[PDB]
Amino acid sequence: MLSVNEIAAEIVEDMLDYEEELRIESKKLENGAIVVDCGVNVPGSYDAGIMYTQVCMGGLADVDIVVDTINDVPFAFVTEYTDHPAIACLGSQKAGWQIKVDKYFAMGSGPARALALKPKKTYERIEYEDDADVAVIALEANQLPDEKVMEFIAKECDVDPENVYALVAPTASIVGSVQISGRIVQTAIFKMNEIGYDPKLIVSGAGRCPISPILENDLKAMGSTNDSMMYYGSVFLTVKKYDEILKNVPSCTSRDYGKPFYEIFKAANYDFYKIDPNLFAPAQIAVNDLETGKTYVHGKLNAEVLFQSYQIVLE
Amino acid sequence: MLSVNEIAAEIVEDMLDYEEELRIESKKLENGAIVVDCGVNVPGSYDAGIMYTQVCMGGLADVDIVVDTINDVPFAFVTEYTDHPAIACLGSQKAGWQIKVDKYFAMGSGPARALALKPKKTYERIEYEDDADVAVIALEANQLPDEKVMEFIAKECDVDPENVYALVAPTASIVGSVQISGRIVQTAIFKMNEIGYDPKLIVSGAGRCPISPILENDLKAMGSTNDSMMYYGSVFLTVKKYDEILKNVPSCTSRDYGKPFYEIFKAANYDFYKIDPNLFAPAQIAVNDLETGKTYVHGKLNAEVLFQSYQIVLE
Amino acid sequence: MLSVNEIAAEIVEDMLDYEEELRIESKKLENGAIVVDCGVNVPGSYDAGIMYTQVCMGGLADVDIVVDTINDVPFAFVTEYTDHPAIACLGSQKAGWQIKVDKYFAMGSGPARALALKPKKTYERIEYEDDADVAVIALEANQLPDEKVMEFIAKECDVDPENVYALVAPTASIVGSVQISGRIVQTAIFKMNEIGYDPKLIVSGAGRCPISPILENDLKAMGSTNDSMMYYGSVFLTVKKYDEILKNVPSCTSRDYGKPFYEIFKAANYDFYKIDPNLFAPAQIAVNDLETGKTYVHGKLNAEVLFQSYQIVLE
Repeated sequence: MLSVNEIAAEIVEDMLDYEEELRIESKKLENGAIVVDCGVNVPGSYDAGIMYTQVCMGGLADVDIVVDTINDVPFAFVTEYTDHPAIACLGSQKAGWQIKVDKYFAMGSGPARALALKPKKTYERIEYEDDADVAVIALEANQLPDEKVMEFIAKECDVDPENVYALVAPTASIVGSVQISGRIVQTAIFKMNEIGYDPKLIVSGAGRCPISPILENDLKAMGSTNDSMMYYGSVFLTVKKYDEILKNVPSCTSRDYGKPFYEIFKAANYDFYKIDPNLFAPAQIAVNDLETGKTYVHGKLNAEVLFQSYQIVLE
Repeated sequence: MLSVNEIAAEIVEDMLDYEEELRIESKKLENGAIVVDCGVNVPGSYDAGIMYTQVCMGGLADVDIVVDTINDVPFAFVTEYTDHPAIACLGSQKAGWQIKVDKYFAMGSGPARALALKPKKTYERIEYEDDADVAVIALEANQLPDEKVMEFIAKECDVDPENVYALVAPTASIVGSVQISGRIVQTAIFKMNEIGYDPKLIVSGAGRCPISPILENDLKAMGSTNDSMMYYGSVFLTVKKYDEILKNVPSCTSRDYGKPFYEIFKAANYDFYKIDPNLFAPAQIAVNDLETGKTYVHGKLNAEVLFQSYQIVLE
Repeated sequence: MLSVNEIAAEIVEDMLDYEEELRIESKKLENGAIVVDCGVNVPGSYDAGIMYTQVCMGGLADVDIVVDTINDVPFAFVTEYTDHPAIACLGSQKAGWQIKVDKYFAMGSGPARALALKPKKTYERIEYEDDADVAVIALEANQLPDEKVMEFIAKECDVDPENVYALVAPTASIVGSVQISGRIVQTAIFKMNEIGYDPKLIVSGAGRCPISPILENDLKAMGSTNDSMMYYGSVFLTVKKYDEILKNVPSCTSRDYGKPFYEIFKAANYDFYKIDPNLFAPAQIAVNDLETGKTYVHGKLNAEVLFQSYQIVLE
């Protein structure tokens, strides 16, 4: 068995060895839980961003940064791949756990999900459950969790609070930008399962996605980081059997596609904050069908929307 | 001295530590030989593909995967380089050892070739021979070799069978796609030597090549993996002294160039050749000549043929 | 505290463990100094080039090579990033120490600069000084340093000569090409400071730059290596507050921009005092401002001049 919590815990332990290099800071709480600040009150780093992503993917993925250009403008990009996309992306990475402890709220991502079984149906659909006595969660938040939050996470995971780790970074931070574009494979996997395709048919996935510049607040960053994937995220996927339904994976097949997501979200304040869930999806995919030996291409890139998203100013 | 077998054996031991993660499986045979299935009865993985390639290159190259686009369509790519091209590519990686042990027949690649001296003339040309008590062979085949096959390989290498490793993957597998695109440097070096250029004059080489989707059988995969290098593989090379003959390195200088190789292979009826041997060659090269300080560029990319080879289906 | 000397010493120790593989040679002098030839009387290698660069950047950066294309022609590229740009690039990588010991001339880069404080004002500007009893220097020289040269470096750094390491390569070598394209982030950071922008405001930098072919002598190589960055070097940087003056970062804003540096230098009668110092600068930058959330783009790529510089011969 592959234990996403045990594998990710090793990477957290590595982060703990290089805190200053990585520009992160941890604290051991009075109940023994370890809270790793990756960008709330510290700058974080590109490499902290990478490691946060690897942790989110339960250590079952390759994640690297390469610098390249869009229409000549240079950006850092995530390039990543995994041969365990159902476990890495659905059973671990997806921010699928609503943590609510009195007044704290955060969406939880990462290996701890596979212990708490959050949400229940995901683990049934992918046929995975972790068995570990360590739990590792990643939180996107502008506040660090305290002893009571960590206690709750540990009880939900059936682990002692001394054996729980949390990585935390806000949306608008380097680690936020890296870890969100680092979801490019996930967006594909999750959208495929959402439209009815069995994620157990997915053999592997490989993805490229620009890392958003850091915008001036968490709400703008929510927009540009989602946009990295929706307008400029590319995925090569391998599956056992193709289904024609996969034409509906790309975000351009959503009624809500066309503007930066920040603009979509602002416009929705006037309609009960409702937005097509299918919008959250990769820009372009190629699907290599093992049955027929054909590779079906769907979607499109959109540098023009991306540059609006990114608040690019040209001369 | 650099021992391609000893260096590669360290890589194989690493594979053995991460079998489940890499989606491979090994067996230690009665005679002690270690046989590592990388894609016959197991899925393998992008990372097993990289390690298989590193092993073929006698651990004397860098091999990585980077996601990128061809006419907007995303693919995984091999990016690779080596400062021992003669030894890594000709003395090791090239599939130059025909293994036929009555019923079992495979083409053998990798460091074992440098103990068995297969073929003889290669090792005289590059002035290399390995001295090691361990042998590592990579087999492109759809069956795992038994005690008798490994005893044959051991004997040819003058190594006890308990000190022999074999990596095995079929042509149509992820390891097959990665490892064959991984020969991008090798194809250039091999073609250079074939047209009479002394490979001992080659200082280093760096290459990029897309990783073929997996087609529906080994025969179709033979075509598309080869096409990756012939129609879309690029190599930057450094040489001590340039020769005008190097203009005939690229595949497009062959009389047989122009159709997906599968069509070429079963359009002159055969199961080889006359097919022009010179066809097996990189698409495009830049050769930096240390003597004159100039860099000569030859060849061209053909995405149109690659997309045919790859059985791409656009909307 | 981050000690650039102690961190870089670990990398040098890793180089010493793989000399034959990296094609380098070291010698321990009679005073105990360790001189590592990366390219004077040995070929060096792509990997020795990467480690040389990592050392120049005090172990505080990531540096990798990818193969990609410029107008179809393949080159090896450096991709790199750092979350300590002031220390890694100003405090360490910049070749800011002029060494003259009798008739021996060398340019000193890397972590020993942060002990000798060469030049004084840089360390005041970035508010960094190292404390280490090991010194690590990188020398761009066409001759290996002897006992007397190493004694001078040791005394300037207040270290015992037995605790000094030097890496050495000439401009025209693979290491020299890799390491100079390896200065792509540095050239942006240095240029910023030179035009009056406080390097303490710079959060991080990421850059890409092609690696020059090796030209026929050090003079030519000085030209093509510089041109790599000036004509085809791209950087994405993040800063605390923008300043309109950053429009003047790219080389194209220099009065001397436009032809290969070798031609500029010849036309100046080999006198840098006759060349605009603001020429030494990246080709194109994108500057993400944390204050406004905007990303400002400046500069341009120039493949035509690059290909002249590189002494490219097309068919």
